[PDB]
Amino acid sequence: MNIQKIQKLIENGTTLLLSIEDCVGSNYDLALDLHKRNSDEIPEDVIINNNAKNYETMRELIVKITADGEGLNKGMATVDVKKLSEMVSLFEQKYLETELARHDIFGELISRHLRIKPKQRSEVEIEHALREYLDELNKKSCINKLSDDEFERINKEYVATNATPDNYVIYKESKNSELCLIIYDWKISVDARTETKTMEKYYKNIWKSFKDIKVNGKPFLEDHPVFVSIVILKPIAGMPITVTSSRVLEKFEDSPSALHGERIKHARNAKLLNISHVGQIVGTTPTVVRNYYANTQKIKSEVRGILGDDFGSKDVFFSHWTSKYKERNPTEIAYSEDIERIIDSLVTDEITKEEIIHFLFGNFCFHIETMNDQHIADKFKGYQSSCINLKIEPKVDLADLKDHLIQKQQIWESLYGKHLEKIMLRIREKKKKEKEIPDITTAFNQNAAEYEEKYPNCFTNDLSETKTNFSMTWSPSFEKINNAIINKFRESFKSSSRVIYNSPYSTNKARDITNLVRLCLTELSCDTTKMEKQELEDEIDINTGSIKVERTKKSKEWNKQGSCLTRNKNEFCMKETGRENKTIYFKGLAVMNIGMSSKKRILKKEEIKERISKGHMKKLIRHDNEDSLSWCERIKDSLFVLHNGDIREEGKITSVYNNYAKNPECLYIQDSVLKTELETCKKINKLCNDLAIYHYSEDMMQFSKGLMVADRYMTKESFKILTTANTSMMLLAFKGDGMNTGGSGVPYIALHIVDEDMSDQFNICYTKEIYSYFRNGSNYIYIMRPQRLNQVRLLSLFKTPSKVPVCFAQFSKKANEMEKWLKNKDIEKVNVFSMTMTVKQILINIVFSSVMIGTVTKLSRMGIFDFMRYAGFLPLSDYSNIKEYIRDKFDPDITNVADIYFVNGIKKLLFRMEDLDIIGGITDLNIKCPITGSTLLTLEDLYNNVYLAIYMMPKSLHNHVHNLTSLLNVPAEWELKFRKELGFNIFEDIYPKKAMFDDKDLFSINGALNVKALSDYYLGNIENVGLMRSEIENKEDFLSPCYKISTLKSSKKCSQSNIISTDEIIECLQNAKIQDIENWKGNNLAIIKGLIRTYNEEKNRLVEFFEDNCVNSLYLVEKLKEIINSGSITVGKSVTSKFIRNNHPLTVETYLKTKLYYRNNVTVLKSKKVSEELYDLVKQFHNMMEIDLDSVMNLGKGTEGKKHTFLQMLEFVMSKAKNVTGSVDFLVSVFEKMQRTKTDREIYLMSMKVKMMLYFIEHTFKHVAQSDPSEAISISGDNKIRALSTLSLDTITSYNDILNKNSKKSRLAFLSADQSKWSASDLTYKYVLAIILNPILTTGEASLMIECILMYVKLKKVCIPTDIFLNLRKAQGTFGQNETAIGLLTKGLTTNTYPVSMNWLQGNLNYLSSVYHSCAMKAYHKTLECYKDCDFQTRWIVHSDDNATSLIASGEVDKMLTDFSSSSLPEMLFRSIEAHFKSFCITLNPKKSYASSSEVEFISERIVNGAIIPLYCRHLANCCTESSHISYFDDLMSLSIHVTMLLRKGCPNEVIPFAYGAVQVQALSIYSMLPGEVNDSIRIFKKLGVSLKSNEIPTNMGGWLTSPIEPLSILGPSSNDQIIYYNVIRDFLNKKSLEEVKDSVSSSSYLQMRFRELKGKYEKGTLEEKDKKMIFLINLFEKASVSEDSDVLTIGMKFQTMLTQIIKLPNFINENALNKMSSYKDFSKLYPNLKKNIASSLEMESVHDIMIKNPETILIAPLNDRDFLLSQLFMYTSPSKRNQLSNQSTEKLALDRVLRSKARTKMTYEENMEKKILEMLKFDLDSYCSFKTCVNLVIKDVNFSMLIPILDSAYPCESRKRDNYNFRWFQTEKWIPVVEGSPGLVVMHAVYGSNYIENLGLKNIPLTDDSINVLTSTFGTGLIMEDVKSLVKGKDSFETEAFSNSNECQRLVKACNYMIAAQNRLLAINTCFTRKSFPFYSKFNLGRGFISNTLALLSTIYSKEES
RNA sequence: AGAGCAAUCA
RNA sequence: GCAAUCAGG
RNA sequence: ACCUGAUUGCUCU
Repeated sequence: MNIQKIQKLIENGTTLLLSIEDCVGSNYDLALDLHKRNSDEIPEDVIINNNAKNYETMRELIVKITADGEGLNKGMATVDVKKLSEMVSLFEQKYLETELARHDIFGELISRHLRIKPKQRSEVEIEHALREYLDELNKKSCINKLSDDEFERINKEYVATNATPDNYVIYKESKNSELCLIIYDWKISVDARTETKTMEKYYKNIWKSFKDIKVNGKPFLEDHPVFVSIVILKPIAGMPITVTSSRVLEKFEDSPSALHGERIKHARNAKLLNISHVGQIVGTTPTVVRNYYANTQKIKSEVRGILGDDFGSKDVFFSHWTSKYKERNPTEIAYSEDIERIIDSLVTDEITKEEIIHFLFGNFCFHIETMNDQHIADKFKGYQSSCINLKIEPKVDLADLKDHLIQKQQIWESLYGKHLEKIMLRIREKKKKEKEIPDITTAFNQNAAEYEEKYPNCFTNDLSETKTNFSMTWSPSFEKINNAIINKFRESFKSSSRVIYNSPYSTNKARDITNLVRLCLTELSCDTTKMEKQELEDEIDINTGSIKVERTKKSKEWNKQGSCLTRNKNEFCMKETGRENKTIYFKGLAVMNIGMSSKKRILKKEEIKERISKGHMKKLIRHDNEDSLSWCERIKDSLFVLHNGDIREEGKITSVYNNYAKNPECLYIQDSVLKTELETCKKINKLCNDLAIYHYSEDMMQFSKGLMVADRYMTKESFKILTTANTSMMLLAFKGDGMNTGGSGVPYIALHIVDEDMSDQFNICYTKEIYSYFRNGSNYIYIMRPQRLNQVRLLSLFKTPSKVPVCFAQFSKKANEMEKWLKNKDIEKVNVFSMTMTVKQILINIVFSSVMIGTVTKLSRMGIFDFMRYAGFLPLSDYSNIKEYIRDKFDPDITNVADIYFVNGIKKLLFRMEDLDIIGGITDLNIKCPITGSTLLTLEDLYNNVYLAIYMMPKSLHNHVHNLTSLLNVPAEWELKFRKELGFNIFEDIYPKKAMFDDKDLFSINGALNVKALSDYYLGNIENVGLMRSEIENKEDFLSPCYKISTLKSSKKCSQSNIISTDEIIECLQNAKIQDIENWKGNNLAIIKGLIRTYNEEKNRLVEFFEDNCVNSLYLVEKLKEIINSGSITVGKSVTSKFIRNNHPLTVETYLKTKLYYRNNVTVLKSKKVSEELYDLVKQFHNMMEIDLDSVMNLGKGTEGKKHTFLQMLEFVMSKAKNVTGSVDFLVSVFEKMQRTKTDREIYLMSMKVKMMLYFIEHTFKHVAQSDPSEAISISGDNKIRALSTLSLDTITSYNDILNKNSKKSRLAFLSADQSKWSASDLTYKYVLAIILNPILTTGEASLMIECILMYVKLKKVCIPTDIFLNLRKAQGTFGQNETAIGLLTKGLTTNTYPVSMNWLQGNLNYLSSVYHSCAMKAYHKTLECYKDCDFQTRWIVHSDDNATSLIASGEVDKMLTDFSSSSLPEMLFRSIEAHFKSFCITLNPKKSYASSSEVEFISERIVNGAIIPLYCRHLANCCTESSHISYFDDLMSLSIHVTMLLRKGCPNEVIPFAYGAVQVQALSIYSMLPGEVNDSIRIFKKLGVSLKSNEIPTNMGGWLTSPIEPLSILGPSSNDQIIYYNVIRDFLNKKSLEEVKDSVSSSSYLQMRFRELKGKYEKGTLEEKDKKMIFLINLFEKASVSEDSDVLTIGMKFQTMLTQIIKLPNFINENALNKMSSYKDFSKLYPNLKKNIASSLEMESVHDIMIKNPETILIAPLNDRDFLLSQLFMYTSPSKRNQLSNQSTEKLALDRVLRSKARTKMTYEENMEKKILEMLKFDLDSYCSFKTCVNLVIKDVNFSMLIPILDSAYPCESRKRDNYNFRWFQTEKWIPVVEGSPGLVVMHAVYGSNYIENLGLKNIPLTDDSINVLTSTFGTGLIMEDVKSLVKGKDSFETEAFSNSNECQRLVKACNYMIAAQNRLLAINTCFTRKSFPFYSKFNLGRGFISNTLALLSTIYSKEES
């Protein structure tokens, strides 16, 4: 309903009553006129009487509404609005009855004068028309007479359609003529769009009904005529009437029936009507009928004006509009005139300007059959005014437009031959320009020569000049058995100077380092005799997260033991040592380069410029260095000898990996079916144990963890001594750089006690990094180089125990000879001394690969492994990159050796492939790249190894300044290339259309081809335009409030522009008081320092700044002089990005504003939050410029309160953006994406206005993508990718096998394509050209769409970030005085922003670009099918930047390859796609795109002949590298999702226990320390004596991943909790299986009996240990709600789990980001500074009173604006609500968490866990409701209760189940019993991507909701008084939550929801009126406790079948 | 010495 | 790595 | 002003 409509019907009552009285008079005059000539009864009499009674009905209705609405306009509250709405409804259905009656009156009037008069009928339908025509054909004798046998199968094959005609007639010309029928319709309208719509609807459903129906092998319509005749009279002037009649025969667009002239000409020569106007009609008075018809339209204007169009002929779907810019049109009413130059660019000689305009602005008549009404009127008015604005005479009517455009598509169709000869010409031109490289070695040499030209003298033969070999990390094996290692090293270093300084391969720094270590070991370090113990570190809880060891001087006592001053039992400083010792120590620090002498820094910075600039300091090696190859082979052999020297047998990593792989049969339920493969996994585990893979990576973790924690509050004159769990490893971790800045890091010295047995091999191993070594006793002491790691690199070293052992497992499975030797030999006989040379060499290479992949830390490995990502394109047909990719995109950045092994392995594979289900390796005999590994079993193994070594790498290893400068060099170069190519100037604006976008090469489209292709694509894709618009505005939340959209609500970054105003700078300088130099703090001091620094740098800029922004500039200049001459200020020199780091942001903003004034305005973007900025925009819309507490609460009560729409917010954005503000809205910030690559990609922060506009841009094409079957960006998760590529390859292979039966010739090809620069090289004005062709839109939001893209492209400029901008300005000021493309787009780096023009911002346009890529391939299809010689069929799969295009050819194949200048069909496919895309401004990359005959690579996971190469290695890498870092249970949950996906995508026999181990090590090592140390959970449970055994501890309680692999494959990552809960229910309720358990539970008063038995056992004291498990886990389930941190109101949360997170550590929340957040500013403003960090008690009391008064803002997602913006204010109330904001992300949070785990978080982690478990061991009363809902949740799971019996009773093998054994057991017994117990399939082998079958979130989401309601009620009542157990009769909500928390509130409301099923419709009024607490916190959740669902598991496609 | 190759962190 | 003070050059 | 030594504080403005 609409109150605006209810008011608009009131004031029109006078004219409505006059029109109704005139209607009554005209109807009575018509009745008298008919009755005086026909005294008998007529068919018009009944409808005339119905018209009369409905007319007096609406007369009484409008009288009553006019009487009632007198008080509504004065605002009286006693107006019956619902009664007025009901009367409006009665008015409207009475008017609908009169409209139908008037149509029937027209039909009965015209039906007398027909040449074929139809019989009078009331209800008519095409169905009965067709049945009666068929039986009349069967009965009557005619030429086209049907037979009796032919009668039945027409109706059998017939498909019914739903439409409502007006009449139908069957007519005979003569006795021996043909029987035919004519469909009659009677519609009345002024413009012929009704005629066109009705006639095309009738044509289309008759054609769809009779398309497949054939008579005697002929079409049905050829012999049997069906006629459609539609008659319209125009109700203006002299009442002209016309008939449009046509015969349906074929498709309408290919029929002669398309033209209106042929309709009226076919109406002629048969004389259907004898009538030109109704005054000719016999028996009717002309003036009476004309007055009555105009009289009806003079209420048809009014009723349709007020009530809109609620006609509903076929439910119409009520296409709404977008009103404010609705009246405007894309040309001459937008901000700039651009469509005219678009048209002038589009016009050619063959196709003219007026034709281009007509087609472009009127291609809606082609989709005219299924639009709603008045959309036609809006779009045609827009077309008419667009033609008027473009100075072309518009076509007057839709009929003439249709005849025009039919002739125009006839001339349009002869363009694809021109495009075909164009692409043939371009193919033959590109054939003669490419250069054939002779050999792969010469391609490598050419790439090396080009790299040497780019970087001079980089390659060197001096192998000693390279970087470090075995990373910055060494863990040698050791032989002896915390401080003991340290005194061992002290007794080692007390010996004399027999040290031997080492040459790098074949030295004052070495002497200096050896002296420093011998000083720090002899005269500095002492032992652990002191008993003060370690100091525990707390937080500060002001900025919660900053852990402090406190400045209270009890921590900084520094101690003593003689002369050492140790803290924390390992750190010691120097303060009272000798002066010679201090000089030696400082020379050690100078060689270490910790602490820069500024003299040396300035001297080096001047010297490098003087040395280099008169003629990049990279030192390189070549790819063909056989000396390096021999050195690396020695490196390998020495590493294998070194790794076997460990004798340790117990450890920490050894414990978890031995638990998960020593006996992995406990991960199954059928252990006895596979024996040798479990033995193979045990053999791999034993090889890792004996080779100390687990032990070595344990020292890797201890290394990294102690090295991170080794940066603390110490100064430069101290050092920590670090020890791992090794018996002889030690680091000297000195004073660092960061821990919070991401700088260089912590320098250290490594020392080792490798003995004489491994001394020489160790010297071959670490020769590049050994500085000195000397002999002590029977041992050798080795000292390594000074070494640094960044914090991300230390995290990379911390992920080593998840990285290295799974590398060994997967690589040793994929090594053929190693795997078959492991099957040959036995587990008790596998040893290091028992291989042959080949298998031993395989083991050396595989340990090298495991170590060298788990310890990547340099970008060279990124480079070679990206090269190997695109080095697998060789073995399939036309690759075109076996030489070209190596020549162009291979990066030779080999900065050391140990990557020359990878280069040699790939070069050996390259040379073997050059020497010449798909199995590669038995006949190719190729070589694996990382693990050499000959006799390759399957190409799947090679891609799994290579892609795992790619994806298992860390993310952000890039240096920030270099990465950002390269990532800003990319778009500046790619825009300057266009600007210098098409000849525009830097200073001048875009000049958008220069008409050089007409089929040229670099930046151009074809134009006319594009518009024809887009019209064809919309014709072939957009069906049911009205329904598509309806689901667009429904599903994409367009009419929903803007915060309801996840893309606009989710906490991302937007980077709005935010600078301080120059006026504020002026008065901040003016009110400065020089007498208050010591009183300035914060903002004024910041502005003063910025002005001082800018005066120190550039005086004239401030001179002109104050001249142009102030009148008395001399006062400001002399004030600047007085404030520099004061001497109380702290000036600064050039301190680069640290000047950004250690200062207020206000200083650098005023410094940049006063530095960058060149007659312009400069702005700096600050990265704000998306939700906070949307809150700001809601404030700006609703006119709260400043927040008022009463103004928000005074308006917005309930769902009837004030709201907004996304469209209204969008037009408010354009209203605020069209003003002249310098256009700071379209400013994009470039940031570094963490792309796991050497060549980095980038992420973008576009402003919130741009995000809203671009969300509209993108998501109005989301449903266009959804209706496209050949497109894969509208994907249902990641499953639709593989599924729809599977449909492509399966359908194409079936098509080829069909075409190979009885044909002359047929051929097949495929292309996997990656476009070169999908964003930078693409034209964007094709989007402007293509939005106008949308039939979904109308002019009024389409003009908004064009103006969006136009402003977004013309006024777009990217902005340099401030730190790298000032680095570039530093380079300008002191080194360069010249610059690259950034310094040419910018006027010599005097602006912080540079313009990019049509590089559309990558990743933000994902649906539009993919939709238009699919349109381009449809253009390719209709271009290539214009080949008259041959016939081609294609099926394409499209992603943003990615493509998979297939092709099938038949005909004169060899001749067509001769015309296409290709050796084969894949070659012609590659070249034709390249030329065709190059005509679409789509640059196909010739390197990373290969055309095959059997392989498809769409985005990944190549499928061959319909068999997907599984590629589980991406999940295997995601299981070890990426974790969430939020909690331990959260990390285990997130990694178990990837474990389940890994199992579902297929994994071999030996790698999944290692994957279980890897996710366990990642979660435990990060959060809750893995056993053998403190903060363990198994140790804490054993200490507290809980009855649970070690392998069923719940994961939220700190337990391990204990789920079996079958439920972890079928159920999901909650299967561990469900399995342990099912086990304890089966244990307590003493039964045997799940069916018996649920049968015992299904009878009531049984759980009551067991709970009373448990109560009696607890009373007596006879608590047996089975029941102790029961009390503990139901207390865990029942008190998992509150726990710690339940203040989060997370609805729609992840992890599909049962329990909660229990304990979550507080994230670091600085005050700087809080005070930067504007919503926190508004919070601190509306509630003052007493709540910013006794009156604060009353402040929070008021905030909780208005919590409890409106808890809808905090319970569920916001409804109105009184539920959202004040929710954003309330989001900072109390701690653990502020702990959900962090700009920390993944990389720097793990160091915070490992620092938090062993700290006081005041208690600590183990104290909190101990007190929590001690509280859960109690029997808090009335837990029966919790026990009942827990047992109900376990029992009700249908998928679990179907999986468990068929897993317990699964037959093992045979009978077409498990006839194979090669890794198909986790195919068959994982899914085939489950996927035949759940809806059936015919599959045996496949790959699996499942649904959301286990949607177990129906309990944990109300667990979170009941937690937040319980805890906000707890804050409220604990604030309102202390000692709350039962209240003192407060208000009703307080009494109800008292009832709630007197018992277990969560479990009582779960029981309450278990009986009741009320479920009110959530109107925010009635739900509050029924009852407050229990239904408002149960049924507001949009659901209740209900059942789960099971599906068919979605088996995508069949893998290769073995039987 | 180390991280990187935009002349940058120490 | 920074911040300021106190000295020396 | 610019560099070394002695003090305490920041260890994510």
